[PDB]
Amino acid sequence: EGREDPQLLVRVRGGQLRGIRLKAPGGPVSAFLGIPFAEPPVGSRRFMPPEPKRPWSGVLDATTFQNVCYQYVDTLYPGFEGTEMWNPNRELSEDCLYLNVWTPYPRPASPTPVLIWIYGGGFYSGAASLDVYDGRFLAQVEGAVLVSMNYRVGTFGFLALPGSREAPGNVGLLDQRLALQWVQENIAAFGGDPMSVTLFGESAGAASVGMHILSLPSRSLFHRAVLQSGTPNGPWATVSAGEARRRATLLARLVGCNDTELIACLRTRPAQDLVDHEWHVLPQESIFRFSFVPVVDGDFLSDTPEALINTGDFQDLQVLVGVVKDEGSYFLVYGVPGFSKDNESLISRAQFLAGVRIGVPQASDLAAEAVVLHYTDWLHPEDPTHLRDAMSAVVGDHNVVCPVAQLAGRLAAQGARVYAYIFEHRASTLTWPLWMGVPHGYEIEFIFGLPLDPSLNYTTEERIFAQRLMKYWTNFARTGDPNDPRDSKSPQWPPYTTAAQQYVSLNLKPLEVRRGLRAQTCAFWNRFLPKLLSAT
Ligand SMILES: *[C@@H]1O[C@H](CO)[C@@H](O)[C@H](O)[C@H]1NC(C)=O
Ligand SMILES: *[C@@H]1O[C@H](CO)[C@@H](O)[C@H](O)[C@H]1NC(C)=O
Repeated sequence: EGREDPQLLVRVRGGQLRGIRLKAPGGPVSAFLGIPFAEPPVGSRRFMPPEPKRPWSGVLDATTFQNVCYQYVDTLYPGFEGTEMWNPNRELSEDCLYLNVWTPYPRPASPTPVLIWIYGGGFYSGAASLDVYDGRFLAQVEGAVLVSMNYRVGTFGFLALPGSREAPGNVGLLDQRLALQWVQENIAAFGGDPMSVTLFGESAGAASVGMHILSLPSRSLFHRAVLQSGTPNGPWATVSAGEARRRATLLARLVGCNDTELIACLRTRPAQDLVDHEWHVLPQESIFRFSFVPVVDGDFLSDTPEALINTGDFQDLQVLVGVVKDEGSYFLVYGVPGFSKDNESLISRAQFLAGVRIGVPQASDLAAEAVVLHYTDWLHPEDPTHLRDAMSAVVGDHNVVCPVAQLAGRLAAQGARVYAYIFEHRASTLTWPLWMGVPHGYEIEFIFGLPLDPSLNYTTEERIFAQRLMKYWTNFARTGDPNDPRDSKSPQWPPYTTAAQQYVSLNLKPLEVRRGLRAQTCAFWNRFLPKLLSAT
């Protein structure tokens, strides 16, 4: 060193790092990108739980985002920003277990509360390096310490032969957990407070956060959790051990393959062979269903998340949870006939019934009849616009809104302090059609404060709105409460309770308190459907 910038050299358990001074709108931030955190889970290590990064010598350069975990790359709409923005933006590799830290510049004087972001992408895609996960705005404007990590997705992260030694399952969750430990051990070197760690995540990121809550060894690694548009409970976020074994041995067959020999063979396949077949192992034609997800192994997850949230004590827990206005619309273009981004997607009643068998793949004929009956508007049963929106609502309600509603309810009933929102603002810069409303994933760019970036063409009220969201999120990280102690009456954001079931609306207008999270309809999905399904 010597001519280097003195505010960018930091030491962590594995060695010395050199970070980078980054420009944010209102001033500079410190960034430490591509910090190892684990031994490259390649070769004989594929499908295996991660081992801690062996210490290096010299100064590790931490000025750029590292590899993105090997994954399927989306090409439904080549060149279209709306899809490309979620695509990998660094080389795909199995050597991908790296994490990133953003902090104020110079780094904080006192210990600062830490936010840990866990990306979503259905457990088959994702990266902590995407522009919408840029932690520099939260670091500069809120003085937060923001951390985000890569974890293995798809087969690499979730293929399981439960019981086995060489593919125990859930290793992607283990990847996340090791980064949590890493933060405990090392974040003090950046001015972070290991005693104020808040998890937040979206979609499969939210379901991930949720599983850390329900898994003892993770519980000591963080203090508060934010779950955006996802839950550990619900139809897509986990598979039984039987079903995971089924999918693993089927995929093994499709690529050309006693657990040990099976896995040993899989370990000799190019990573792209695994990706090319991972979608061919699903039981039914489906949307919002992913081949390789967290498995109920009786280990990381001691029981189903349903059983765990039903019988757990969450006195210690403060949680923020929410959903967007149109959770389901995004997935319709990815496998429901009639639906496209290039037209208004007005569908027929026939395409609706067909769409329901796809979005509720596990339903008997009677179950599918119930759904179609519930969602049909009997004043206008054949109206193409209503059917289009009912289809979107079916998918949204079954997968997110009702699992979220049920999650808030059980956690509040059992000690947790829970805050709940519905995010209702459609970004002015959105490239998906209007019929999709506010799709899944589109609050993220507001929470991370992207609209503060002059060159982004957000409106001024969008910029002010982003500052509010950043405030709510960072206050909650700081205190377990979204509300500003200073700022009095905006109005206040009330905890969610079984009694009153209040949540707030997040949009350009001020906080408005509403009651009941699709209460009537969630009773269908959460109380009736299960019983109907178990009697058919
Ligand atoms: C929109 O496009 C899809 C796929 O190309 C097609 O199946 C559907 O019928 C179209 N919808 C309308 C309203 O024309
Ligand atoms: C913002 O608007 C300007 C003016 O039309 C345009 O030149 C620029 O490319 C826009 N930026 C983005 C990425 O939307």
